[PDB]
Amino acid sequence: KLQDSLDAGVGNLVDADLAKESAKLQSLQTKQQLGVQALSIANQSSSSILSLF
Amino acid sequence: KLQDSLDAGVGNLVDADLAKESAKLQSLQTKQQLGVQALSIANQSSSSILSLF
Repeated sequence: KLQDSLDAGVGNLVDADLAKESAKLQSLQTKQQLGVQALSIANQSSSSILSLF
Repeated sequence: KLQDSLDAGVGNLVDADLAKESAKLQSLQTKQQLGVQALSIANQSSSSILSLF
């Protein structure tokens, strides 16, 4: 019983809760897609100058 | 007879009624699957934002 209690304590110390990761992962993939699109929009700033000349 | 009465009283104090557990177990299994499906539906809320960009 003491061995099982020590294993349960190690699991309480280190084990991740994957159910939270199931949402946070998809949120981060949506966030990286939005960040890539925002960087693609920011990259275009130099093109506006060409119209002026 | 006294020892038999004492053992019957201990059984009245601590023993479970397993016939009720036989229904509660199946109901809780169905409820657990339904909760897993509902949480899986809840995880997907971020995906709708990608359609707007």
